[PDB]
Amino acid sequence: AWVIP
Amino acid sequence: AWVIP
Amino acid sequence: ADSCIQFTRHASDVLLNLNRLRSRDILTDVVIVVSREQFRAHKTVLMACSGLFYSIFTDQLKCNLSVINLDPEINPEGFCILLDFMYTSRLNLREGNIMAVMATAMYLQMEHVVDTCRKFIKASE
Amino acid sequence: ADSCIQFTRHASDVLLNLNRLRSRDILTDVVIVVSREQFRAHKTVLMACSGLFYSIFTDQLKCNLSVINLDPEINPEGFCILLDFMYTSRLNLREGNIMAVMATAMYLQMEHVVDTCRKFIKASE
Ligand SMILES: Cc1cc(C)n(-c2ncc(Cl)c(Nc3ccc4c(c3)n(CCC(C)(C)O)c(=O)n4C)n2)n1
Ligand SMILES: Cc1cc(C)n(-c2ncc(Cl)c(Nc3ccc4c(c3)n(CCC(C)(C)O)c(=O)n4C)n2)n1
Repeated sequence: AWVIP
Repeated sequence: AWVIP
Repeated sequence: ADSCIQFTRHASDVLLNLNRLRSRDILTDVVIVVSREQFRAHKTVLMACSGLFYSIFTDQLKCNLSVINLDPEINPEGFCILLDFMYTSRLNLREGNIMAVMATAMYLQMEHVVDTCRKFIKASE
Repeated sequence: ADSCIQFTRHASDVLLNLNRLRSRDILTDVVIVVSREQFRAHKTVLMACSGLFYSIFTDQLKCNLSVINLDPEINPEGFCILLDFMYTSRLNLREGNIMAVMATAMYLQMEHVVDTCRKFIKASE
């Protein structure tokens, strides 16, 4: 997996 | 886009 | 074959077009009912994202239903957040909705979402 | 909302599961006929990948057909290679099939595939 898009 | 996978 | 080339953005581009079909109500084939709140979707996308929907739509009797009623304990906002995640890869996780989102993802058998919810709750403890 | 998190591999994971449904013939809803060769698929995936299929299945009469016959000039192998690309992001482009693949992608209105075929042909000249 999870990221800041 | 296009790559060698 | 072993000699294939691959377009990196293809899968993301397909998912965006499936979400555009959902937004315009094009070829939607099921209504999911959550405590009298109704949500239109494509059975194939639901099956690809959820262990519960995979089991439902592979059943020889249930595969033919146009309406599916969820357990009355399920929160409509939690379901809405997960349906948006299915069609976009983006999860709107907030302090005020995390408990309802985790409970809904456990019921829907969405393993990656359950795991992330658990990690975000553990960090606040 | 502006505060969403994003799972990087989600779109690719969804496309793999849609290809698994195609392989097992689960919830396929159309047969594409190419010179007496038949191919089963999901209308939504075809529409997401092709300008021609988007136009066909948004038509108020054609949206209800379970069989679509392509122009007799279309090569079945070229169509097969493009259908596999739709469901996997991988294109099996070879010296022996590139002319048939490019002609089929032009007919199906698949812009990225046409562009790459043109570049690979220009390199051999
Ligand atoms: C060999 C094999 C293994 C799987 C999982 N297969 C499968 N095929 C087709 C579908 Cl539509 C599908 N459905 C599906 C089923 C169960 C799931 C699921 C999707 N998802 C979502 C997983 C991704 C997106 C990676 O998040 C869960 O979390 N579970 C438990 N699964 N086939
Ligand atoms: C605002 C807007 C713009 C588009 C393209 N929209 C669209 N919505 C839904 C669908 Cl199913 C869909 N279909 C579709 C239509 C035309 C296409 C196409 C997909 N594709 C495939 C493109 C990707 C995958 C990026 O390769 C082409 O090449 N053309 C010309 N398109 N909507």
